[PDB]
Amino acid sequence: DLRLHLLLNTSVTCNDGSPAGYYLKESRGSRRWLLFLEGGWYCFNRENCDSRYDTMRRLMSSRDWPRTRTGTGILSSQPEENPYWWNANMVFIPYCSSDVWSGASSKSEKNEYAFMGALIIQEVVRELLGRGLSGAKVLLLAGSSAGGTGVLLNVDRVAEQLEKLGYPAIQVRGLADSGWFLDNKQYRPTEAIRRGIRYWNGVVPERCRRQFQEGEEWNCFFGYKVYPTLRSPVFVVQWLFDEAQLTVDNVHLVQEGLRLYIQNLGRELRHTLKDVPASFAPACLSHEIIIRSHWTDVQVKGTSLPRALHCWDRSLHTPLKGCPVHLVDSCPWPHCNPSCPT
Ligand SMILES: c1cnc(Oc2ccc(-c3cc[nH]n3)cc2)nc1
Ligand SMILES: *[C@@H]1O[C@H](CO)[C@@H](O)[C@H](O)[C@H]1NC(C)=O
Repeated sequence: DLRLHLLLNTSVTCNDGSPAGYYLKESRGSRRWLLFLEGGWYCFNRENCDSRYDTMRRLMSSRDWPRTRTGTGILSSQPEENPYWWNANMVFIPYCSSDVWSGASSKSEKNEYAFMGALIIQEVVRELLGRGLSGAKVLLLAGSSAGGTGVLLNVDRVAEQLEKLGYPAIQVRGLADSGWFLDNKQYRPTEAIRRGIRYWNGVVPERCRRQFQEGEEWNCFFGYKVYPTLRSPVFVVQWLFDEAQLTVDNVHLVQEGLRLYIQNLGRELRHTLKDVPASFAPACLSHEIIIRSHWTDVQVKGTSLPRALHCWDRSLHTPLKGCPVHLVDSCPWPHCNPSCPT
């Protein structure tokens, strides 16, 4: 089990002003550290944040958090469940800022809610350095859904923070699961991100900000636009027919028009990954994520995700015999890969 620690700096807060925190399980015999960002949508104005506070309050407050959590999937310490990193130091960072991990605004007279996602990550890292992170050889910043987009937005800032604090030997890397979206034509919403950024005082990586310039920072929330600006190694996991992508596209499951739409979506996603050397993109319709216990079962071209991640580790010690890292399905319809989740 992972044990809860509330941040000692109580000014780094969840939406309602309660302190943020992290769940930790240490592994004294390991110099690998996995920091996982939880997901779960976002809110972008007073009225829809108020509704989220009524029925999704654990994503806005630490008041009701439990003292422990069980690590599952990539956060499991059992080798049978986690062939990749079972002996690592494990950290789960709850998502209580509703800002896709981008915010840097405190609660005040003018702000009913605090949006501090980017500052929560920085403060967790700072407090972990005194609990053993100072001895790490690799820090893998991972996350699912809104946490996957959060990895893309924050991995280079973690790397810069550690260099400025005096820890240049720690290698910072990212693993972005289910957070790579397309600003495509709907079958029958980027405005919500644009409004959110202003409401949150959201921050994006500096090289991406300098490309798109003032008022266009929403572009940096889209993986295919922000990824080429990043310096840290990043592995991308994305279903070709992700259920959240289809939901925002107003697709709910077929005649010819919808068949062509779905096939084109898969081709567009595959195209955006052509120049991403470390990636795992199966041809499945799914909302499943990498902290589920059966994450080992899906394969692309005969290779599982735990294997691909191990091959990525080896590559960061040119392509490796029998150990691939670029795994993108080419078949054009959901479940054309037989290993897709049920
Ligand atoms: C399932 C899927 N997604 C979420 O949260 C997100 C929602 C939208 C974005 C996003 C990024 C660029 N444009 N929209 C990112 C994360 N939560 C559950
Ligand atoms: C707590 O965090 C805030 C925001 O990063 C920072 O401004 C402040 O200096 C911190 N307090 C202490 C005592 O370090």
